[PDB]
Amino acid sequence: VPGEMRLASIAFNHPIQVDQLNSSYFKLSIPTNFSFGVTQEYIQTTIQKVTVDCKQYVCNGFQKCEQLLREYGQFCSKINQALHGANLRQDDSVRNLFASVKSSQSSPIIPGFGGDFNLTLLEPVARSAIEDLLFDKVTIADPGYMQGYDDCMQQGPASARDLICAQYVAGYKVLPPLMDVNMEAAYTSSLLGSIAGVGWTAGLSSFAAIPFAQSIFYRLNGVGITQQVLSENQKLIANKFNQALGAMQTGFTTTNEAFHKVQDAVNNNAQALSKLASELSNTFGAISASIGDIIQRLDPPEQDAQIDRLINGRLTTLNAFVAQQLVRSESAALSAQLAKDKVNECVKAQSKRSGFCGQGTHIVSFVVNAPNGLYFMHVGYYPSNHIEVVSAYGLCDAANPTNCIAPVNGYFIKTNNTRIVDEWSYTGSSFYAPEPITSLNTKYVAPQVTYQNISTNLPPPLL
Amino acid sequence: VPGEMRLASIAFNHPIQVDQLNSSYFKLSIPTNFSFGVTQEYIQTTIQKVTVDCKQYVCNGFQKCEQLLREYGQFCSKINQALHGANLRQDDSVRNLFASVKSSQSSPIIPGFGGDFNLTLLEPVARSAIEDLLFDKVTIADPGYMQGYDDCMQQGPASARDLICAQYVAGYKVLPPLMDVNMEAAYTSSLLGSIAGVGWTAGLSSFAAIPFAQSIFYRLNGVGITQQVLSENQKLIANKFNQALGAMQTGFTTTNEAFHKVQDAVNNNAQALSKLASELSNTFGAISASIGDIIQRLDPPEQDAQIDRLINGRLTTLNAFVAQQLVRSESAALSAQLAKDKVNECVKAQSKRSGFCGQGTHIVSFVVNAPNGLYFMHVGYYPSNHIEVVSAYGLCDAANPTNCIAPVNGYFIKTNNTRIVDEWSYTGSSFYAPEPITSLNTKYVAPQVTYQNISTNLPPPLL
Amino acid sequence: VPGEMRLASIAFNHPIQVDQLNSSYFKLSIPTNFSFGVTQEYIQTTIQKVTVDCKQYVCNGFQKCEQLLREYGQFCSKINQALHGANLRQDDSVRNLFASVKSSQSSPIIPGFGGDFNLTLLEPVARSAIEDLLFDKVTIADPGYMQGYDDCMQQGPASARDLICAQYVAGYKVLPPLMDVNMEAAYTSSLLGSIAGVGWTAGLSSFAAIPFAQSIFYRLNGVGITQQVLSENQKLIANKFNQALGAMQTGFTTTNEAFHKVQDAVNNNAQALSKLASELSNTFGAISASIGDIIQRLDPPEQDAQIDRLINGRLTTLNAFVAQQLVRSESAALSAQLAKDKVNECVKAQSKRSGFCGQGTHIVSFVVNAPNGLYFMHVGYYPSNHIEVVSAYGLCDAANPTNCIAPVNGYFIKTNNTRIVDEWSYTGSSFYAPEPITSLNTKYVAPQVTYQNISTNLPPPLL
Amino acid sequence: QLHCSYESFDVESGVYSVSSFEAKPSGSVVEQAEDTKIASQLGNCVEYSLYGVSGRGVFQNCTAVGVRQQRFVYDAYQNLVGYYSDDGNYYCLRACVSVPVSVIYDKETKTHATLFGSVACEHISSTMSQYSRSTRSMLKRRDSTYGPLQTPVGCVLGLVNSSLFVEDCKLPLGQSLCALP
Ligand SMILES: *[C@@H]1O[C@H](CO)[C@@H](O[C@@H]2O[C@H](CO)[C@@H](O)[C@H](O)[C@H]2NC(C)=O)[C@H](O)[C@H]1NC(C)=O
Ligand SMILES: *[C@@H]1O[C@H](CO)[C@@H](O[C@@H]2O[C@H](CO)[C@@H](O)[C@H](O)[C@H]2NC(C)=O)[C@H](O)[C@H]1NC(C)=O
Ligand SMILES: *[C@@H]1O[C@H](CO)[C@@H](O[C@@H]2O[C@H](CO)[C@@H](O)[C@H](O)[C@H]2NC(C)=O)[C@H](O)[C@H]1NC(C)=O
Ligand SMILES: *[C@@H]1O[C@H](CO)[C@@H](O[C@@H]2O[C@H](CO)[C@@H](O)[C@H](O)[C@H]2NC(C)=O)[C@H](O)[C@H]1NC(C)=O
Ligand SMILES: *[C@@H]1O[C@H](CO)[C@@H](O[C@@H]2O[C@H](CO)[C@@H](O)[C@H](O)[C@H]2NC(C)=O)[C@H](O)[C@H]1NC(C)=O
Ligand SMILES: *[C@@H]1O[C@H](CO)[C@@H](O[C@@H]2O[C@H](CO)[C@@H](O)[C@H](O)[C@H]2NC(C)=O)[C@H](O)[C@H]1NC(C)=O
Ligand SMILES: *[C@@H]1O[C@H](CO)[C@@H](O[C@@H]2O[C@H](CO)[C@@H](O)[C@H](O)[C@H]2NC(C)=O)[C@H](O)[C@H]1NC(C)=O
Ligand SMILES: *[C@@H]1O[C@H](CO)[C@@H](O[C@@H]2O[C@H](CO)[C@@H](O)[C@H](O)[C@H]2NC(C)=O)[C@H](O)[C@H]1NC(C)=O
Ligand SMILES: *[C@@H]1O[C@H](CO)[C@@H](O[C@@H]2O[C@H](CO)[C@@H](O)[C@H](O)[C@H]2NC(C)=O)[C@H](O)[C@H]1NC(C)=O
Ligand SMILES: *[C@@H]1O[C@H](CO)[C@@H](O[C@@H]2O[C@H](CO)[C@@H](O)[C@H](O)[C@H]2NC(C)=O)[C@H](O)[C@H]1NC(C)=O
Ligand SMILES: *[C@@H]1O[C@H](CO)[C@@H](O)[C@H](O)[C@H]1NC(C)=O
Ligand SMILES: *[C@@H]1O[C@H](CO)[C@@H](O)[C@H](O)[C@H]1NC(C)=O
Ligand SMILES: *[C@@H]1O[C@H](CO)[C@@H](O)[C@H](O)[C@H]1NC(C)=O
Ligand SMILES: *[C@@H]1O[C@H](CO)[C@@H](O)[C@H](O)[C@H]1NC(C)=O
Ligand SMILES: *[C@@H]1O[C@H](CO)[C@@H](O)[C@H](O)[C@H]1NC(C)=O
Repeated sequence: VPGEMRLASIAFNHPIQVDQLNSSYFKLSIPTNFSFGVTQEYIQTTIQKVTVDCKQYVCNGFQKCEQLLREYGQFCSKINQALHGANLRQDDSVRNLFASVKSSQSSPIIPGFGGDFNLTLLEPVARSAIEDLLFDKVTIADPGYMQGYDDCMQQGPASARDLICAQYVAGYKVLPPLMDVNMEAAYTSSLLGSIAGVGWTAGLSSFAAIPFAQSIFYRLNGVGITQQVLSENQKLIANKFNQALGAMQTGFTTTNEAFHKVQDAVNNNAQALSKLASELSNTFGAISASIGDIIQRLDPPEQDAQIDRLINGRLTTLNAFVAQQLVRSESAALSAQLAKDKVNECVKAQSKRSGFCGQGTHIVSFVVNAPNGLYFMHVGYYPSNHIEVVSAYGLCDAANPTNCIAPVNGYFIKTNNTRIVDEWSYTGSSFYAPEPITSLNTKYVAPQVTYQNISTNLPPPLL
Repeated sequence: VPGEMRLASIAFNHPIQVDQLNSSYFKLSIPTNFSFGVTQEYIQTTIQKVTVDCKQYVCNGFQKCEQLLREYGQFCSKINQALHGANLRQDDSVRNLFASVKSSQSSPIIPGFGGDFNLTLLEPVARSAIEDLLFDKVTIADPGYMQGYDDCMQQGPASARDLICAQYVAGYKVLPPLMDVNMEAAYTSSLLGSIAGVGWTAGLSSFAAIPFAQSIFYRLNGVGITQQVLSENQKLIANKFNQALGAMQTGFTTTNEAFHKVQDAVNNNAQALSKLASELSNTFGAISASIGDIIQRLDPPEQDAQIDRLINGRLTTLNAFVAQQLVRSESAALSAQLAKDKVNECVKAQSKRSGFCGQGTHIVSFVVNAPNGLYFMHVGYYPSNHIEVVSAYGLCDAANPTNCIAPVNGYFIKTNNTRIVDEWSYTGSSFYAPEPITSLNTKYVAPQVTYQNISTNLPPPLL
Repeated sequence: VPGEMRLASIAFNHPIQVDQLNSSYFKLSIPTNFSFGVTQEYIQTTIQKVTVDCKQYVCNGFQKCEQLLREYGQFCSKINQALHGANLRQDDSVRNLFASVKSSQSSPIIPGFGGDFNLTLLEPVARSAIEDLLFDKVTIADPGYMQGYDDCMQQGPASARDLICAQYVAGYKVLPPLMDVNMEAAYTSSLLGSIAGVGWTAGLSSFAAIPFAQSIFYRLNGVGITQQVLSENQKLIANKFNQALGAMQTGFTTTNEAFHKVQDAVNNNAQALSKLASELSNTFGAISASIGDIIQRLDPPEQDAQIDRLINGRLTTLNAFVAQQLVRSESAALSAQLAKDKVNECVKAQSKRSGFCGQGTHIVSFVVNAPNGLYFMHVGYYPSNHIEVVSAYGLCDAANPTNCIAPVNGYFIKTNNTRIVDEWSYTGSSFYAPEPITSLNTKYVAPQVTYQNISTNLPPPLL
Repeated sequence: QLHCSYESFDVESGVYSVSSFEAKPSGSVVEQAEDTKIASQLGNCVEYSLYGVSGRGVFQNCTAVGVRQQRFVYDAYQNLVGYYSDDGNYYCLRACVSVPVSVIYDKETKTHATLFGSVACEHISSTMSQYSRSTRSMLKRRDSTYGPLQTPVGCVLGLVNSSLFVEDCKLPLGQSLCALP
């Protein structure tokens, strides 16, 4: 068998140290081998909706209780009103969210979408392969509605143990979801067809309708990778992208934090209902947990007193339950607002913000349905194999001090490339690759003391 | 009389389907008939401030309960401290918000503002016509302060039924608002005068001071509508804008969700006070709801026990009340932070973020005072009558492969206009209208395989 | 002695009024004397972690109570589980935050950093001079851990009064922080070395590694101050910046709101523990607060009843305590999410938003550790001495109506400078200073009716 | 009931829960060796007594779970789960089931309709033998002429199958169902 535990220190990973330099030039760290990757998150948008038949919960048709309960009948009226208002708010947060995920227009979805990109998210023309993995990995009890109640009833297996049948004993009712899973699938298929792309200016009006692969190349050029590299590596890029998505088939375990959050959203709903069920057997110092039995065993002067003790504790449990539901309903509404913002930023557009997706710039992201919420996947770009190079703040003509230039979305580096005879070269900011300096890569700027003086050859201006 | 209800399915509005195409050109969907519209929202910023004279609430100065209450005197001390801290936080959230809505500089406000734009938001040089509609549609009780307490008194009408006079029986006090409605009006008039403008870079230093109509045209050119169209349609644009604003006179009904939220902010405050009032008559199994009566009817050994039971339930109600106020105060503070961000994004600038405001890009928005909060109006742009056209990724010179161009904030489309002899034409991204391709509408780009090759005539470069 | 209080009206500071003008030109307000300043804020990220020894808080190992308590043993099991889940969430919010503050690379930190900038934030190669001021000004009790418990013991001073050693009487345990102070210091030193700068596009891959002073000049040119001014005033700029930072040595008083919030984060933690301690002496109508004494004085038929009354109230206090902790834990998690966004926007980049940070555009910000959270400092730019000048929407050649220009990141103003013979001049949008109009400061635009017609001399185009 | 809970003569339109139908008792079943013919009766909702244990519920013939000769099988919440009869057969006990009820109220036309939840229309009839409250006759003013209608959410009364498509009924029944006025 295994031995002793080992005490250990938590490692601190040190950042790569780039030397600070003085003077007119500086050291630059730039990646040479990017790799795609994916991150995931779960954002809850709703609370399961519940109502309670307060009269039935407190007693079960006993007439002595009904007479006694009338003195407290206004408590149940407050309980029902509070739950009803909570359920109305859950319905409104759902409709508000779906009104913004919808696009005015989209591409039709067909097989072979994305060319060389694999794209397993396509509907099985349904839900999706990924949504099916989420619903199958989750341990949630099979839903009611259909057939529902006849799985409570003796016309079924002796092994049913569903809390859902216990709803018809306890007076609970779980309300059906507002949207219907088929419409929910249609709303996220509309988002999938809006991709490719959100570029070309705003994108709230016109719809570009271009191939998915083309929109990816624009997003890669939007993070400072030069176009020359993108044309050379197109098949390589497609393969790395597919490998990043291939890992999604193994990602649905509880070690994946996003998946774990989905599982605990389900657990919280189940626990809230089970608490009410356990309290049906909880005496409050009353002689018995059953009202029919406590009536059967007692003379009426004592009987009424015992029942009132029992009624008051049952009402107190319902009041605590309502307060808990009101808190949870509010947090879900706020969480749904966060989801709405990510659909209108991270899904419908490339994001320049950092801090909001995977930590690798941003490139296209996708969203799928999950229990009680939305599940996001974010493709991202991860740098590796950084090298340090010499770089200059800008370049100027030594014969004419007013002609000066500075790179656009990239840097001027001392050349280390055998193809380029020019002393300086241009590179992308997300990927290292030299290129000749030309007017397409530069802008004219006011002169500055740190700019290098070029004694001879500069192509922009040639003179 | 009316018949049976009808079962129906919820409609799913399908997105316009734009065909996906392969090869070097693509189908483009673009609107041909924009229309202005408005959306609205209410963001609460405060909770009505309340304090409670805990000694007076529990008992009415009868001396037997005063002696008994001293054993519990520390509960009231905790109650007063908790409410006091909640009220201080409400005052700080207000001052923090108003410190950011203020502008260092603004235009004076005069009649005829906006030229042909109607501008019913102008102050009646006061509050505003819109604020008056909002405050009059709301059913809130007339405020205290002046004369206040003398409307409790017999020197007034027999028909008063105000809960505000009941404050002087129950020991409640509603504290006055921190700002004074006149200063609040001055803060939002300053925001109205900061419009025109927000553009021209910065706007965190210099103040453009240009006509409102001019700032609108810059915002319309900021969403990809070409300047040529804007000059042709100036009167048409003014009329559509005015129609969108004219609908605000009919917008104040409970079917308008934003208005409904204003009404329920008022209802929540009224209900919180009414709960304490109803509990004054609530016995806790005590012989009577009145302490003076229960003293009158009892020998002192029993009398003290009955009063103690009554006191404990009254303290419990106050404790629950304080907890409720602390929760509401916190949610209002968070809501006020959201309002602060919208004033510093959606009011003081055009927004590029989509998803926030009305769902139609963004153009100028306005804000007015509302009970316990701010009420926003967002003008937006809604596309209609979309048509599909042929478009190209870019153009190049067939005689010289290094000459390649791509459109700026627009698209190259095959010409369908009899006015233009050129094979290709430029259009805006928010509105369809062809124009000749000129250097103002293009940028030079690196060559790409999908660009069309032009056998003859291109003006940028001519060669 | 002092006299009577004085009633006063709250002042309303009126905005500077810039006159609205019609026609082809307009009045412009622009600052002439900028000054640096700072603001600060405290964002809490955690709740102190606490656990409570069930089979301890209720009774102190008395055997009569142990037998009685077993009937309620499931309450303590629920209490421990709830606290344990709250503590796990606090640990995850911390690890999530630190995973994003880290940079892949940084400059080494050396003395003399920033050239002429003073930068007292540098580590005393440790924590930092500012962090030490925060920890010393705060009144929080000395932590335990090491030695800890041996300061509870008689092997120590008679004057200890720590609530921390009262933990070992009451059964409380305060858990140690997850990260250690040294690793936390290392994470914020990594942020300090990532500055200078987040410009040059991207910055999510390559690392510029340039002097701090150079990155400041790029940020100043990013707010519309022209480069010509920046080179002339470099020493002046450094002095004004240092004065703004020098004020931080006097800013740690309770009149500073951000500092006050740090102090009350500490006070809330201390109060939560003190509440449980005070309840140990609170009888619930039981004959005594001590179980050993109530056993000593009573025959067992009465003794058990008295102890049960005492147990029930003690469990109720623990239940209320747990509910309070769950609420606070949630608000801290949301607050930590806000901190994460500011580190990935306001610290790692210049921000164009306004809103966040001090109200003066944005320039570099810094972050340091504070008890239970992060303390941010934001350097900002404050305009002063505004003057009004004549300005034009644009310029065109009167001899050739198709040649029209408009300023980039600045304005065209009528010249008021004796140095410039040209009728019009260019100025920055954040600072007033005339310059000749040249192609570097302009862009070509479509013609418009409000542009001025120049009869003779324009350099861009010369013709 | 709805009007009394809101203390008003004009309740806002919506879908509202109302108290559920209970169970309906059936004649007793008793076992206690030491009268006929009530030894078994599978079964609906017959009150019972088993060696002094009593309750009301439905019995079903089932498998055999451990342990035999302890006679009474229970769950973790101490609900009786099943029983060993002296005829040598294990039977299981499901207590009884109930029908949740809610109503659709249209304040503008002052009309209403109802929903029985997931119960299914095979257990629904024109009159009830349960019960809940003394009448449902206002529904019957139209529903004396119609069969119950099954829907994906559940069986309903006075709904009519119009097969219309509408964006918002202001009375959704959940799912894609919608209650047009
Ligand atoms: C570029 O980076 C990729 C990372 O995706 C490298 O591929 C991995 O390299 C390591 C090196 O030992 C291997 O262990 C892995 O098996 C490789 N594959 C994967 C899928 O991780 C790649 O080698 C790097 N270099 C080049 C030239 O592409
Ligand atoms: C990528 O596309 C390929 C086909 O081009 C598919 O991979 C196979 O799909 C079938 C259908 O489910 C499976 O039976 C095979 O086991 C798959 N091959 C594997 C896993 O090697 C699938 O559409 C996509 N696969 C991935 C991993 O993205
Ligand atoms: C490139 O040449 C220019 C010539 O103008 C240099 O600019 C001068 O640099 C000195 C260095 O101390 C300054 O004192 C002068 O004020 C600068 N001239 C002007 C007109 O501003 C520039 O430094 C040279 N580049 C390098 C790297 O030496
Ligand atoms: C452009 O759009 C506007 C706005 O929809 C159209 O004007 C209105 O269209 C509605 C459609 O029901 C009519 O009821 C109104 O009478 C129209 N006029 C006004 C002033 O509201 C306009 O017709 C559209 N033009 C085209 C060519 O489609
Ligand atoms: C549009 O502007 C007109 C004036 O140009 C105004 O409409 C009038 O406003 C006055 C003041 O309340 C009323 O007495 C008139 O009855 C209004 N006339 C009409 C035709 O409504 C007002 O500023 C704006 N009106 C609308 C509807 O937007
Ligand atoms: C327009 O001309 C360009 C030349 O720049 C063509 O682009 C080349 O297309 C071939 C086709 O396989 C590629 O192998 C070359 O690599 C492309 N050139 C470059 C520089 O990448 C383009 O195909 C022509 N387009 C049309 C529609 O004829
Ligand atoms: C530029 O602004 C500064 C403020 O940043 C001003 O200098 C201060 O002026 C006040 C006027 O009452 C004096 O009390 C201070 O002693 C000044 N110095 C400071 C704060 O260091 C002044 O308005 C301008 N200074 C110039 C133009 O040199
Ligand atoms: C500017 O920096 C100098 C040192 O670089 C500071 O001078 C001393 O700094 C130490 C530690 O910060 C203090 O203990 C001394 O009291 C300082 N001496 C004096 C005379 O100030 C100086 O404080 C810094 N000034 C500002 C405004 O940042
Ligand atoms: C324009 O230039 C004139 C002179 O260059 C400036 O006039 C000065 O204004 C200050 C402000 O009080 C006076 O103290 C000086 O005496 C004035 N100088 C002269 C020579 O008259 C003027 O401020 C400049 N700017 C504007 C906006 O007019
Ligand atoms: C500068 O000259 C042009 C003429 O080349 C003026 O353009 C006017 O443009 C408007 C379009 O809104 C036409 O309706 C006018 O007829 C044009 N005027 C003339 C005289 O042709 C432009 O307005 C002139 N700038 C100023 C400030 O007057
Ligand atoms: C960096 O450059 C400055 C410029 O004058 C110089 O004073 C300093 O000594 C240099 N630092 C070195 C050489 O370490
Ligand atoms: C689209 O282009 C590809 C690339 O050659 C070609 O194989 C295919 O037949 C084309 N047509 C369609 C309908 O995909
Ligand atoms: C602005 O210009 C128009 C143009 O005719 C003129 O009628 C109007 O009076 C001007 N405004 C003022 C305030 O003079
Ligand atoms: C059910 O009971 C029948 C007699 O009614 C019996 O024959 C059968 O074996 C039982 N089913 C079992 C034990 O699965
Ligand atoms: C209702 O109408 C639809 C229309 O297609 C039909 O398919 C369905 O069978 C009808 N009946 C029910 C019970 O839904």
